Amino acid sequence: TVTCFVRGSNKMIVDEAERALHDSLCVVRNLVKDSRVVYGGGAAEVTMSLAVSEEADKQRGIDQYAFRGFAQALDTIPMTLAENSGLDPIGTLSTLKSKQLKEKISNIGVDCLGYGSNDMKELFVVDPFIGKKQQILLATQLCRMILKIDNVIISGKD
Amino acid sequence: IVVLKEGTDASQGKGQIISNINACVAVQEALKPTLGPLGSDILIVTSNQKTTISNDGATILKLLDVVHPAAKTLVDISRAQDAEVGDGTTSVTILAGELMKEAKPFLEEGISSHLIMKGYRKAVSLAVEKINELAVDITSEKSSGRELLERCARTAMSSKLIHNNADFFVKMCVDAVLSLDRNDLDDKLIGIKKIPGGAMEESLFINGVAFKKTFSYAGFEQQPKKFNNPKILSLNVELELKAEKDNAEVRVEHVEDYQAIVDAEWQLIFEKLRQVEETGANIVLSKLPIGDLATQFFADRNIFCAGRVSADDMNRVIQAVGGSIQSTTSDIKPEHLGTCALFEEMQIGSERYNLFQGCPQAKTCTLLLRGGAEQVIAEVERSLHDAIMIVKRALQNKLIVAGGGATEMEVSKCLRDYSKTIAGKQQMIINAFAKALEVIPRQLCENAGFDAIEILNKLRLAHSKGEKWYGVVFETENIGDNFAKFVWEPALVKINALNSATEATNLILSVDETITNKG
Amino acid sequence: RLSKEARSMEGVQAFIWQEFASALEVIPTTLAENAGLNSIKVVTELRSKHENGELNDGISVRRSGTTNTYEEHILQPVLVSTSAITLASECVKSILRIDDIAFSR
Repeated sequence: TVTCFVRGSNKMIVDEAERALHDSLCVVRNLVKDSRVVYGGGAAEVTMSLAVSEEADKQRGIDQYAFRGFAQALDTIPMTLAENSGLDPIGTLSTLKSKQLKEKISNIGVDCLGYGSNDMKELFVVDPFIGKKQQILLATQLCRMILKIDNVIISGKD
Repeated sequence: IVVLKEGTDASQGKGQIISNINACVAVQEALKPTLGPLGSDILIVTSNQKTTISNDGATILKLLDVVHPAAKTLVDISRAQDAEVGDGTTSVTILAGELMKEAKPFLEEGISSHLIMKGYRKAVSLAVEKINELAVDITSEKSSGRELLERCARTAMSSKLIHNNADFFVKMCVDAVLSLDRNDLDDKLIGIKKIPGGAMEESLFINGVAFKKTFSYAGFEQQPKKFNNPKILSLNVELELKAEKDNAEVRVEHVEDYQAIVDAEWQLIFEKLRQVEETGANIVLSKLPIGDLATQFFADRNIFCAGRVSADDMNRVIQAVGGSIQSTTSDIKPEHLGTCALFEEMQIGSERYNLFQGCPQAKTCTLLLRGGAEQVIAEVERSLHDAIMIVKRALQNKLIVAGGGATEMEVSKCLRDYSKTIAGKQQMIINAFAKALEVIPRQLCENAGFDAIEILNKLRLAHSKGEKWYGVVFETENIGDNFAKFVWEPALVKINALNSATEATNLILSVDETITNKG
Repeated sequence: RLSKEARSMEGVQAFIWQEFASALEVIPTTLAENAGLNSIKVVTELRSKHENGELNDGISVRRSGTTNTYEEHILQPVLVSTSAITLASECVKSILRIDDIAFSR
């Protein structure tokens, strides 16, 4: 066992620095459990969208509308990051796409933290691959559970 | 000035029957998405503040608590469906309600409901006779003991998230039914414990009983968790040092008396605590917490103990090792003790789980399930419940009929021809009954996303061509034979469904007036 | 074809030029609806045949399904479709260019 000693100039400062360190401990736990890593900010949702959009035409069916909307739903995350960073969500998203198409498929993310370029590699922004897989899984799982509910009956409090 | 009802609402006439029809449609409309293995699930919030989501019509109608009398009759007949059979509570209400919808235009034409109810009784009497003709006796015929149980469980597990791992899950599902006496099979005797975390294919089957290991008290790194033939002792009272509730008032003026009353509180507890060792039992189980003093004294003598065990799990321990629960530590008799073949505490799922294994006297078992999320495992458990009921009824009932739309069409097919010989109002009533039988295969296609217009019409074609076994394929959308696809239901389900649905329909159609007294 | 050509662009050129292609799908949708055919089903069948095959595959009300419209003698001259998108783009322009309506006598 170990004890992390945390201090701060105010209550909320102590709780913030304590939970921020705990968030880093959860990242280190995933990095040791799984050595496979990807650069997750703004990079993953675009690469996932570009691959599904190309394979949507080959499926030829109901899945074509489901895969096209799936790629557009993935684009919500990087556009949301661009809206929180003060950038054009439409302009930044396509800028990340053209850099990952005309040149090569790689991880190039949103400018939220800031740098001379949008590359997530030299910027050292990394997310666990097992963390990105469980994120896109449980999200799709509950989406099927919400659509699994065709009737809602709610009673009162007796 | 005078009033007849004294303010007690009573309404009659044909409008009261129409009000009973609208109630049957409201109950049917709620159960329509819940029909079929691929059917949608309903969200129900009880006044107890417990949110539940299930597709089983029994649990659905029990948690709704519909006060409407004509709608409550559909709930009471569904509980009878859960009693006589136990499966198909969703289809019995939908089919009974569809008889109310088809009888609605007859009420507007001026046709009495008694001739309508008499027409159904003659239609069901002919329907049950056709089911006996569709009943196929099969045991060893063109099937082995292993292939009969496996191939039927694969179909119930098909079109699910377990489809790829189904090969491993059928083995644990077949072994779970064979772990019990084939003369009496109870779904309550098969235990299922959900383990959060881990891979779905690594799930294990336990011959004995397991529980949550709720013991929260310190003293770890002792009390070895692996025993060969442990002596299991069921306990009631509380062995903790500092007790839970009561106390006493003792006034002493001396320092040696201060330590004496503390040792007195220890000696009174250690008395009954040492009597546990005098029994010589390795496992100590109690529905009440086992404190730090007790688990420490058990650690020196290498006795394992777990406190605050659920009462539902302790009852299965009695059914496992054949033990008995004793209240005190004094009078404990040797026959109340029990022993398993192996005992181990598993860390599976990043959580400690005690399990009994290899109990020859066990009338119950436990099947562990693993997966990436607790909600996914719950869907695996419910998809397993549907698979267990098919494997269970396969051994208990050797008379089967082809399901998944097969039998539903053949019953509706012949009654349309039988109505040609009968003339008068009974002809349109039997035709309405056969038309009311079309809602079952319809909703199966609508709940699974299939087109109800094309598939049903194509099903009415090939089935009319002289082959009676054509059902609806739930995997790849098309018409096909479910006898080859192995969608099977016993004949007692189809007979009791037509008997119970028409019975509840005949009770509602016979109600002219609803008198409700206030108070 | 235009949706694949929009993937090679950057910035704004990516987003809106996808919506223009989706607005072209209303013509085959209304043809399938007015003929009683399934909207989603027929469009996916034609989008299926246009990846391998070519323009010859389309909706035919005579066959009540998707078949070759060149062998069925259904022929639309190019100027009709050329003057269609052209006048449609000028109409939508003249609309969006109107930011207000004021009474002036």
